[PDB]
Amino acid sequence: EFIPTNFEILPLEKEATPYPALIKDTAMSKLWFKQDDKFFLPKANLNFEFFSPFAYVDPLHSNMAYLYLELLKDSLNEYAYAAELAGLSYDLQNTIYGMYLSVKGYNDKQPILLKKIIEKMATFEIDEKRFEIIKEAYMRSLNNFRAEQPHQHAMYYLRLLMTEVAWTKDELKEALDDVTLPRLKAFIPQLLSRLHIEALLHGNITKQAALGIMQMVEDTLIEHAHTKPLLPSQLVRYREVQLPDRGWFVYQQRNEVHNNSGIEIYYQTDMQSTSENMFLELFAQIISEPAFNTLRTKEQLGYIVFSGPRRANGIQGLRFIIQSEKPPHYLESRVEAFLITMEKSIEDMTEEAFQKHIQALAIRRLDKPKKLSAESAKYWGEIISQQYNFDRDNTEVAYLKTLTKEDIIKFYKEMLAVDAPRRHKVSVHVLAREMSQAPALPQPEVIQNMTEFKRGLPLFPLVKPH
Amino acid sequence: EFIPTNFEILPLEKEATPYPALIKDTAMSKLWFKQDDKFFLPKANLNFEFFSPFAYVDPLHSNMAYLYLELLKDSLNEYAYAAELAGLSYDLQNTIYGMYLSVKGYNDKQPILLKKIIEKMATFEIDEKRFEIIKEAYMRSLNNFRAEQPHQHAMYYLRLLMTEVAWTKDELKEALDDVTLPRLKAFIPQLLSRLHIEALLHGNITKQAALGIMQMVEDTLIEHAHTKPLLPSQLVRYEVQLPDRGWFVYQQRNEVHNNSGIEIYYQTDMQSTSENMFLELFAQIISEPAFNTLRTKEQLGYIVFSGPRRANGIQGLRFIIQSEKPPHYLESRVEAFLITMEKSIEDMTEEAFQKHIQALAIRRLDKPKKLSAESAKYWGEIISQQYNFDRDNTEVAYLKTLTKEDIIKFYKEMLAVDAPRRHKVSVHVLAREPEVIQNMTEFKRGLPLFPLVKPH
Repeated sequence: EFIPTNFEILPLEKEATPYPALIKDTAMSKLWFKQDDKFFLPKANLNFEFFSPFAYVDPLHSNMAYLYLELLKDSLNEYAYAAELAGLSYDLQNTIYGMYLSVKGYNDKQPILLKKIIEKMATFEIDEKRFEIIKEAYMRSLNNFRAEQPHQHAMYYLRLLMTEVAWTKDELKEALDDVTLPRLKAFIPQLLSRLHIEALLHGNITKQAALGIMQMVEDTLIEHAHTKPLLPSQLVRYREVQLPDRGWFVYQQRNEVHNNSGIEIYYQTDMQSTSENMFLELFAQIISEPAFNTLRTKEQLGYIVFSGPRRANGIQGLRFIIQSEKPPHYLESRVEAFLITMEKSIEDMTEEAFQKHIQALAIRRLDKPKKLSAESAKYWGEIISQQYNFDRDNTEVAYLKTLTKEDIIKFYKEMLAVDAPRRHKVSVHVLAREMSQAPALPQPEVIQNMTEFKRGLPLFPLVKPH
Repeated sequence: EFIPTNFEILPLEKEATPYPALIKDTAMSKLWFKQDDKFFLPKANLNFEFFSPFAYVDPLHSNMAYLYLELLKDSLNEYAYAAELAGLSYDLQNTIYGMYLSVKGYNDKQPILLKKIIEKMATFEIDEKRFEIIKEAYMRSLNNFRAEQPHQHAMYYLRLLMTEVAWTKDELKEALDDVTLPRLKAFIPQLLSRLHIEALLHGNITKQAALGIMQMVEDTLIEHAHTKPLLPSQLVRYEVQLPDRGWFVYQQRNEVHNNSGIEIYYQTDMQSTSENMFLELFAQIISEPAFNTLRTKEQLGYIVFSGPRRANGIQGLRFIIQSEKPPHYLESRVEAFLITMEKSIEDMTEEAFQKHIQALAIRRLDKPKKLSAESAKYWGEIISQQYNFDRDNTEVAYLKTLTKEDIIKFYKEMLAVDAPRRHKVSVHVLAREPEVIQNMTEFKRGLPLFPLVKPH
């Protein structure tokens, strides 16, 4: 049971800052917490950082850690049934950085069960049959994936063609052929040998108790396996690749089962600066309603048609989760027809189209939280991109006050055109199971050695900091 | 166990190429192969790299690999005194990519002896305390490493700020406390289950016998520890993007030596035939007026030197200068010599131009002397994966294309004070006692990176 009656709403201190602040920082600690204002709730929601370098280095050890988390969160759920049944949810989630931890819920037993979870995942024991059955279950799950939907597997190539490295399912499939339990079983404390944990906290709790809870969990883990602090010289992030400034490249993927031919486009404006956010979103909104009016509705190229944003490596962009049975080059020509449509529509965006358009994106943008976790996921998105300007949305409003009609001339010429000298266009064909003005397009290449493809190209700058 | 007896030399067959040829490539093996046409000597020298992803793992894994090879080469040396007594030598050396193997001497019984070497380093037992003495010895060595020369530490800067990532000696310092013997003793089969060996063979040697020898050796390797191959993207490579005009520097005061170190670096590019003769000719064309005035006339310190950088398949420009001076003061002197060459090259007429490009030619022009020197240049061809064995005549013919105006084109685009390709950067070292660089984290925080070189 563990006493949930301690629900008295804590009044905010003299330290009244409008956001979670870096209230505790050491070589191990980095602590972030503001409490409830719009809700005044007994719950609290929690967001927790894990990093290991080993979580990006091997398909073998990734499968290891993946199934490790599987049998692990599998285990204490027999305990945690009643507690989360007592309205105390939590999350263990694989990332490319490592795992992901997040806890939500009432202030019944939060530091206590918190500590129980920390100790439990800190020291855990393994059964060989349960090991091998979990192994075989996800083994049969692996080769299930080889026939996904073209838009789903297209999203896989989306996550695959926008990174530093991502190991394939074939990389995983040869890798499970040699897996033993003593291997990862010895490897796990080597796996967890050095970490930094950043803690995002929120709700009906105390600053000084949050300091003690942070010191608690770090001292607990040092007690377990003496996980030493990480290095700033090894906390690395990975970049998105630079095109040869007009070279747009593409390749094809003949599907096996589905006779629809998939294709999806992507672009690179710049970082989330003042200008480019509203550029991409407002542009996304002006390819929402007239394009939904025209291409999907008026042309009916196919059933699966999408047009929307795509944020990779802390860089936004523009995706089109569109699937039909067309010649994809012909469908590109349709796309180019839509680009000429937008060419005519630059001046044809009137005063009213602009005003309704900016106010609808503003209402899209402006939204107070309805949950204590609603803003927290978005804050977590700033966290995983290391941003922390929690009023950069106010900066977004200030730039939404700043776009002119002349800007989209400026945005089109060097960025959006075909003769665009700063053109960063991406497309990929995903072919089938069997598969009014034509501009002078430069013939793109075929992409065979993806290793040699992404081998020689540059990358993108990080932040002049805030 | 071995004496060389094959000295009746084997004549050169149908293969009419004068170079190391890639005759075999599997998922594990890749055999660039040559036979002897110059000197007809019964020695055969061997070159083998041991790439591993486990290279950049830790400063702990650095010392693992390092001290592993160290004691490892020390251990079989107890076996290898008959070979040392035979005068038939070898090499084991680490890389920031992995390890390196050389085998040298006569072509008779190198495969079988080599197989013994491979088998013993694969099946190797570990002594506890002997290792501890070695551990403490390299500990005291790293303790001594903080008291080394600023020019030696300047070359350490050359390996330092010119990568994607490295480890520091302080990182190396605390991690020696973390060393246990079962850690690496269990990490060796962790190590040896996946790494790479590219094969290079050269000598009075046949083809199919060499195929069988290399296949035998890798078969033994897979027999013991089952070394599974890599992905080609798993052979990835480590350099800092510039703003291309802004000049950057930091100081790191010395502890022991009272002299101050300084150097200004300039990356041009890859080793394109353009940038090769740019760098070489420009470096040597400033070298002799430097010998005229800065070294001889000024006499600031004795350790004053200028040279090129050739690493990562990437060119560079160095100035080995160690002397206790005020920093900006010596900066202004080097700047003054930049002005000196700016006028002096324009002052150099066609005569010294032609004699000096002839000097660079005869620098470049030298006949083979042994397999070792050509093989060292071959190894440089290997490590950046370029193999251009006939860039000699090519870069010479390119050298003929450079005029007095052509080098001015090389000046003002890149080397002017307002040049947009001003690749200017420095590192200060103080005594034993623009803008500033905040952090090395800030040094590698906000950056693009480079296109990579097409391999061969």
